[PDB]
Amino acid sequence: DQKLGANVGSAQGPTGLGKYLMRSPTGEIIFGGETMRFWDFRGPWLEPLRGPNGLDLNKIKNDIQPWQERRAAEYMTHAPLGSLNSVGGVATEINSVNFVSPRSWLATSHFVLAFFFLVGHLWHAGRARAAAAGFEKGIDRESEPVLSMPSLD
Amino acid sequence: TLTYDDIVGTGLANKCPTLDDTARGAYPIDSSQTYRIARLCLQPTTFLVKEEPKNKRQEAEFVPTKLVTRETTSLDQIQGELKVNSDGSLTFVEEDGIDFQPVTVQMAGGERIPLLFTVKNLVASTQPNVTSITTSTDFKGEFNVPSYRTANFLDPKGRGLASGYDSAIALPQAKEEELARANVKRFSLTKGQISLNVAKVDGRTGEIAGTFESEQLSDDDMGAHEPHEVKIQGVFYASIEPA
Amino acid sequence: SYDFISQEIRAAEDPEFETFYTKNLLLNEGIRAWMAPQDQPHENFVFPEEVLPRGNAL
Amino acid sequence: ELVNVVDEKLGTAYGEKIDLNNTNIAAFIQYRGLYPTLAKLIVKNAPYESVEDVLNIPGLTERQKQILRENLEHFTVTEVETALVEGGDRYNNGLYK
Amino acid sequence: QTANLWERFCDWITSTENRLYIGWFGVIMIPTLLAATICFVIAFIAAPPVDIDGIREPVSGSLLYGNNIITAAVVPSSNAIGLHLYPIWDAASLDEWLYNGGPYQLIIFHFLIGIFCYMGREWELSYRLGMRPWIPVAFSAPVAAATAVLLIYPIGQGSFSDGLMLGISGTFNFMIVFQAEHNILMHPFHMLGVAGVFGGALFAAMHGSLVTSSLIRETTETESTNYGYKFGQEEETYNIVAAHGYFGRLIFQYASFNNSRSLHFFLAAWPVVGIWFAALGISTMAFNLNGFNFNHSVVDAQGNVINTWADIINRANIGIEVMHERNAHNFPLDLA
Amino acid sequence: LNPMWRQGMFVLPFMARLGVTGSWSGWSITGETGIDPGFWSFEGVALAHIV
Amino acid sequence: EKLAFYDYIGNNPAKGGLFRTGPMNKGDGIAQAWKGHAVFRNKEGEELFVRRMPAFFESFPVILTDKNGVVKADIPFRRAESKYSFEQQGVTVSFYGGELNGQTFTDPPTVKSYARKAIFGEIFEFDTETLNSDGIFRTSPRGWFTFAHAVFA
Amino acid sequence: EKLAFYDYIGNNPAKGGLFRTGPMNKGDGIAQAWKGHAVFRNKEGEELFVR
Amino acid sequence: AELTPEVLTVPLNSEGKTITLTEKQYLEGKRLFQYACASCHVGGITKTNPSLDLRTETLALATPPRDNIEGLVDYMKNPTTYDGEQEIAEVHPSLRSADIFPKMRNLTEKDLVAIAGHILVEPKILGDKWGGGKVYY
Amino acid sequence: MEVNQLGLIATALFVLVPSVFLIILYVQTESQQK
Amino acid sequence: METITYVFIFACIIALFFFAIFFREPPRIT
Amino acid sequence: METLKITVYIVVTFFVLLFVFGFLSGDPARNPKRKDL
Ligand code: CLA
Ligand code: CLA
Ligand code: CLA
Ligand code: CLA
Ligand code: HEC
Ligand SMILES: CCCCCCCCCCCCO[C@@H]1O[C@H](CO)[C@@H](O[C@H]2O[C@H](CO)[C@@H](O)[C@H](O)[C@H]2O)[C@H](O)[C@H]1O
Ligand SMILES: CCCCCCCS[C@@H]1O[C@H](CO)[C@@H](O)[C@H](O)[C@H]1O
Ligand SMILES: CCCCCCCS[C@@H]1O[C@H](CO)[C@@H](O)[C@H](O)[C@H]1O
Ligand SMILES: CCCCCCCS[C@@H]1O[C@H](CO)[C@@H](O)[C@H](O)[C@H]1O
Ligand SMILES: CCCCCCCS[C@@H]1O[C@H](CO)[C@@H](O)[C@H](O)[C@H]1O
Ligand SMILES: CCCCCCCS[C@@H]1O[C@H](CO)[C@@H](O)[C@H](O)[C@H]1O
Ligand SMILES: CCCCCCCS[C@@H]1O[C@H](CO)[C@@H](O)[C@H](O)[C@H]1O
Ligand code: OEX
Ligand SMILES: [Cl-]
Ligand SMILES: [Cl-]
Repeated sequence: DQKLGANVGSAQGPTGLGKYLMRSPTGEIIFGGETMRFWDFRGPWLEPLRGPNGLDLNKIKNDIQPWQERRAAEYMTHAPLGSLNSVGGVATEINSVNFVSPRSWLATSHFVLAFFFLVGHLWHAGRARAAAAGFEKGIDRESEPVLSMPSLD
Repeated sequence: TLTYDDIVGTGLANKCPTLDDTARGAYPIDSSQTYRIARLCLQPTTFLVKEEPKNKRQEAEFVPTKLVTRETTSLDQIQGELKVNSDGSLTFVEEDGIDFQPVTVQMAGGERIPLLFTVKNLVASTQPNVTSITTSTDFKGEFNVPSYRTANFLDPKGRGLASGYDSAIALPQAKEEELARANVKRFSLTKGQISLNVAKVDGRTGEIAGTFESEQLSDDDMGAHEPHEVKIQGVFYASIEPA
Repeated sequence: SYDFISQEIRAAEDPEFETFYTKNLLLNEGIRAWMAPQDQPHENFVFPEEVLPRGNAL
Repeated sequence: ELVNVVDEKLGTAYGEKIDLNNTNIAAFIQYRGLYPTLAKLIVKNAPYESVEDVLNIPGLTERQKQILRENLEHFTVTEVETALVEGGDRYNNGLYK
Repeated sequence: QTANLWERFCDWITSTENRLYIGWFGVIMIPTLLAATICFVIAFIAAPPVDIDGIREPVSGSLLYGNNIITAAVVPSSNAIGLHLYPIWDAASLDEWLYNGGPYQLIIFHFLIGIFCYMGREWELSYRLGMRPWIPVAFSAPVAAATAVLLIYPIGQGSFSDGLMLGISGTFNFMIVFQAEHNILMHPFHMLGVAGVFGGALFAAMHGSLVTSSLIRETTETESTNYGYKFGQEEETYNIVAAHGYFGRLIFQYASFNNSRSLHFFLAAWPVVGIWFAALGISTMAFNLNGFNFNHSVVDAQGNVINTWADIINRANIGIEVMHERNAHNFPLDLA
Repeated sequence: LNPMWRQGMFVLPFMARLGVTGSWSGWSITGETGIDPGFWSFEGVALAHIV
Repeated sequence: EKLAFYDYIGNNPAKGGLFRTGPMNKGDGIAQAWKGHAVFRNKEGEELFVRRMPAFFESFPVILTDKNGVVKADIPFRRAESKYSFEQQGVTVSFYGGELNGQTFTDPPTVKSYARKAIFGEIFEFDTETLNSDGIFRTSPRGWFTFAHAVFA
Repeated sequence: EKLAFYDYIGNNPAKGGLFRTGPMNKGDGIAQAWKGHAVFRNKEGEELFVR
Repeated sequence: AELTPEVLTVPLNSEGKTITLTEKQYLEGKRLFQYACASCHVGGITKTNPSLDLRTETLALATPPRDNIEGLVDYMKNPTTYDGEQEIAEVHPSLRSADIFPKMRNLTEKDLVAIAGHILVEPKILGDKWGGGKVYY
Repeated sequence: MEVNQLGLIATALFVLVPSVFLIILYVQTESQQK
Repeated sequence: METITYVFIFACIIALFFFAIFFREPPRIT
Repeated sequence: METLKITVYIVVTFFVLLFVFGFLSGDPARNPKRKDL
């Protein structure tokens, strides 16, 4: 849009926030739209545009190199979104692009594994306690602890 | 000099640069040379809203408000031509920059006042015979205040100006004239006024700083209700360069 | 159980009033307009691009 | 009374041709040779009192002036509408595919 | 003595005689659940509107601000906050904290700590009572599901503004947007989830009906049959051989449980595993590994797409996609 | 022209009579704005009675 | 008038709601008179027909076709690429029979208002004040009888 | 305006009814502004006073 | 419906010469288009610049004309803006910039012809769905 | 909010009538000879 | 009046919880 | 806000310390059977 002549610093979006650039809750200049949530992101293709106040409008207007445009287009079009049968893109995308990011494969697998291993911890920790105390096979009918406790009421 | 990682999350990124107490000099103006403001920064410190009383005879007052949208309020990286006029006055013609911020403040009792704090299309002029910018120099001018939402914005029932429904579709057989003000969106364009009081000048570097007061209308919700009058006070910083 | 009448009266008069109930109706309106031509082919719906309800950009 | 100014514009030449003072820049793709180079210059140098004022944009090449002349029949001008030109909307009006 | 007074405290904390067991997990559970409950109740009734999507468009969630029980919610913290922790003391004022959805973060973080400690507390009391230890393993299934929608999904998407909204209509909003953004209906872990809850309901009705069907006659025609069982009696109250004889004939003999321990393990395992998979569905769609996409999978000899029911689903998904958060997107892809 | 006694207020004057005059929301019954009542606002009094 | 009134969707029993209580008059109002038959034309004088609302739809777009079903006008949502707006197509409406017999309207907001009523079929004037009607359709005793007896059955 | 408003019988507590429920504002309305002091005169210009 | 020689006959140049693609050519073009182009041009649109699509009528109004094999092959060697004024190989994949777009490095003349033929044939099959975006899904 | 004016009485009787039925039955069970 | 109604019903439910737990019929072995 | 922050930090630290020292206080022996754990 800047190549087309837009003044991206002064462009007010539909909500009143900047369509391209806005402030984080502590004032840093950041990208606008829904990506306001991602302003903690840092990467080598973007940091040349960042100054002490956040994104530098002078550097944005004058110093974006073609390799940065290339990298941003590449990364926008390889976002880590895709289907289980490896159809790349948002869920409404049509078939064409065979893509699921390695980041998605590695994050999902290791959440699944970490979760069941927490279940295994609970299983074996509870069993080890019960076995050390001698009741992992059940309650002794002739010595049921609750029968020796005062009723709650 | 601080870097981004020195600054991030502190709130300092919403503050304009300041000048030392030693900056009480004079920036000479050469009437044959062309000038620009390379950077203008405006940092609001107080938002006041004029009360709307019932009697409409007593003078309504501007009252304090509570900012609820955090440290997102400052205007910066603003630039434009600094013209030297026939009478020796200077005129700043704003051309580009981060020259607006949506802001919501809250009145006592909870009423929220959104506004588009802005100096868009500012043209502001000094007194005549400014052979040098000094701490006695002042800028006075007017700017545009466009609609707080732009034309695509859709209300919670999906109605809008350049997009959206043109009626209250959930009330299919209601009479429409009573809903005209909510159904037919309108795009406000009003004027604001601002004064810049120069309090500090670095004659060597061309930097100035001081206080400002601006007055403008708040959000009218695309014509759904009357806007409120807002007074904004704060500090400013500007860097002047030959061009 | 499609609507709450009091919600619709308030939202129609007050374009700043929004709840999760009004947000979900906008989704429903999207479902109806975008799925009906292919889902109800006997109706021969032709909805020109310009009439389809949609938010910004998407 | 209250009127939707965008719908009103659709009843003017804005609804029939590319309005050099209001129409979003993507409309210049409709004709050969106008986008993006001339389209940028046209939006940057708006508004125009008449369509043929587009020929006076400073810095146009001779071929660009010829290209513009071939396309004046597809252009119009109406009064600037604030709702269509604020927000940077002439450069990105929130519509993609 | 310090050691005696501390041991008296430990004995009271871990006492099997407290009407409600406290325990060491309870020492964390009780203050966090109280903080979450009190904040939730106050916010549900009285909180002002919250700018969930960070676009200065506050959504009203509370009863006093125009909601009923079905539409009210505690609204997530602002998209401008993202995953930043937003405690009260980081706000300039309570007014700011409320506008930005502070209550939601306080509630969900105290709630999650509280239910994890509730789970540990189930282990703890079973240990004090001489029980076997795996009731908290069953409860880990709902805990995992709550954690998926309140914590993992917002982490994956970069914002608590996309976590489950704490209200009835807010839940439906979360579900419908989720379907457009992940095609969860076409994800096999959600399918396993559905089998878990459909099957759990089925097996509950089945087990309930079979035991009820074979209660031994112990009451007169007037009184409820429930009086035929006395709390703590040693003998079984129904004829499991009669129950098995019915069910083995209903299907076939070897399809029926005659071992009550196997039967009750199955009753535990089926819904629990199903909900584990449901929770893993949300927790892996949190990183955008989404449901099956068969959009335009069927193509004729020339190359025309022949639609399937998957394509009709896609049209509904698109309708949700283009309408949701209608003022929040400026660029053509919804990438989180 | 719209004080509490025009509005059917019954307990509000009893809080005000003994010195509770401000709301946490920033107003006071004498028409002030931006006041800080501390905990003992009208709302704090109500909360204390409920507890 | 009685025949025209049957050709109106506000009398269709599948247009109601479970908790929209009371008489049909409480929704669209107490019908007073037929306004007459609306005939829509574009600036070339071709007659256009408003696409009627099926019972399934709580809301429905405004689309006008010629006698062969070709779209000729509509009420757009997004305006920036509108081709079929009533303003671009010069849509007018003339009434035959009823209250408005012999009248022609050309003001686009007025023409569009009548087009929005035409998706419901024949157009009526209603008293919406006597019952404080809310403009939302209710079912008839045909609908309520059917519901109660299918549920009880 | 506050002094004039006290000199108005709609604020007199002996003007009510046992079953006229709610705030005073529900009767004469929510007071907005003093209309000013009415001075009546006859055609000879003598000032007259309403009983 | 069938993928006939007539469907596979597309303009070779602006002068009106045609070429009849083989079924193998078209299928190779479809595969190579997925390999090198679909990440941005899936379905005939352009994800990083939706204003410009791959519809034949759009290509016909580009400068120089891109609605024919030679025009599209030339574009894949030396892409320009829509008005032909500016060379954009630094930001658009091409043989000229195969150093920075490595998926172009091994493409032969035959490969470019196949990709071009796919782009021209696909709207003959799909009509307005090619370049249509989600409205036409 | 412009709610239905019968919603209050509907909810009140919906709660009160069956709750009272149960309270009647409970209390007269307690008072029976034990 | 509708907010009062919703909060009233909620409050009655919380009170019921209290009585159901602390004033239950005590379970008794016989 | 600063007083609230300190208060909450102390409260959180207090309950977490009770939890840690509590479970350190010979918790294996707090069971009805083998208490020589
Ligand atoms: C950390 C584990 C891990 C991860 C992240 C990956 C990731 C990947 N693999 Mg590898 N792989 C793995 C382990 C892994 N793999 C193992 C163990 C094998 C031996 C079978 C392989 C053999 C293999 C081959 C041969 C290929 C891949 C390929 C790939 C890519 C495509 C994946 C795909 O389509 O899956 C499809 C998804 C499924 C089949 C879903 C499986 C769902 C499981 C059953 C859920 C299990 C839940 C849990 C583990 C069990 C709980 C039970 C409960 C009761 C306790 C992707 C990058 C492909 C590739 O592109 O290579 C270049 C490819 O061809 N992988
Ligand atoms: C069990 C007691 C408990 C716990 C664990 C929490 C936890 C929390 N509170 Mg809550 N709170 C509590 C009781 C508790 N609260 C009570 C009784 C009140 C009324 C006074 C409150 C009032 C309150 C308010 C008003 C707020 C919080 C907030 C928070 C969050 C931030 C806290 C923080 O920054 O700590 C500071 C961090 C430290 C002090 C360091 C940790 C100290 C330990 C010793 C280090 C070990 C930690 C590490 C994870 C190891 C864990 C070991 C494990 C085995 C236990 C966190 C979820 C904030 C919030 O919800 O934000 C959204 C917030 O605004 N709390
Ligand atoms: C066959 C039964 C029946 C039917 C079909 C009708 C039909 C009609 N009535 Mg009549 N009416 C009836 C019986 C019926 N009535 C009875 C028994 C009475 C005495 C109470 C009345 C008194 C009455 C009055 C005073 C009025 C009507 C009116 C009307 C008209 C409006 C209907 C409406 O708004 O309902 C609305 C329907 C609902 C809101 C649905 C209620 C659903 C309930 C609450 C579900 C309960 C669920 C339950 C709690 C779940 C338990 C779960 C548990 C097992 C676990 C319609 C023609 C109105 C009219 O226009 O008159 C001219 C009107 O004013 N009726
Ligand atoms: C000393 C007690 C007292 C007083 C002086 C007030 C005063 C006020 N109230 Mg409050 N209120 C009270 C207690 C009180 N209230 C209680 C206990 C509640 C809970 C129910 C409320 C809840 C409440 C609400 C919700 C509202 C008020 C409002 C008001 C204002 C309007 C009052 C009105 O219209 O009354 C009308 C009084 C009557 C119609 C008289 C009733 C006489 C009874 C019915 C006679 C019964 C006779 C008996 C059956 C015969 C037995 C015979 C037998 C022995 C043989 C007024 C400032 C209103 C206001 O403006 O708020 C801002 C308002 O909305 N009050
Ligand atoms: C994103 C990273 C892209 C990839 C990969 C490919 N193309 Fe592209 N294409 C892209 C953009 C941003 C544009 C517009 C550039 C501009 O400023 O004009 C294009 C344009 C084309 C065109 C011209 C379309 C027209 O209507 O005139 C063609 C013919 C084209 N692209 C073809 C093409 C091929 C064959 C590709 C793979 C080899 C390919 N593109 C990759 C973005 C991207
Ligand atoms: C990664 C960070 C690491 C930081 C450093 C961590 C150091 C940890 C040091 C652990 C010190 C343990 O301190 C431990 O506390 C309690 C105090 O009553 C004692 O616990 C004791 O409690 C009661 C008596 O009151 C007995 O029933 C119990 O059997 C006994 O163990 C332990 O016997 C003591 O040893
Ligand atoms: C005991 C629970 C107390 C709940 C306190 C609610 C916030 S306080 C509340 O805020 C409103 C909006 O700002 C004001 O209009 C109102 O006057 C004020 O009382
Ligand atoms: C009288 C106002 C009419 C509406 C004018 C809208 C577009 S004014 C807009 O202002 C910006 C600076 O804020 C500049 O960046 C941009 O070049 C200019 O077009
Ligand atoms: C149950 C919640 C308790 C919240 C406590 C907030 C204390 S707030 C505190 O209160 C004092 C009251 O006199 C004031 O004087 C003081 O200025 C104020 O800061
Ligand atoms: C049950 C928990 C409810 C706790 C509410 C405590 C409010 S505390 C209250 O907040 C106001 C905010 O402006 C301040 O003016 C005031 O000083 C402070 O005491
Ligand atoms: C701006 C109003 C245009 C005049 C004609 C409008 C269509 S007709 C109109 O429709 C209303 C329901 O919407 C009825 O209540 C009313 O009786 C009827 O006159
Ligand atoms: C040298 C004689 C001139 C005609 C033959 C050479 C140009 S031929 C020309 O090739 C262009 C791409 O290079 C396309 O734009 C065009 O459609 C095609 O006809
Ligand atoms: O925020 Mn809630 O929702 Ca997950 O996508 Mn993106 O961000 Mn928004 O859009 Mn779609
Ligand atoms: Cl949404
Ligand atoms: Cl966006």
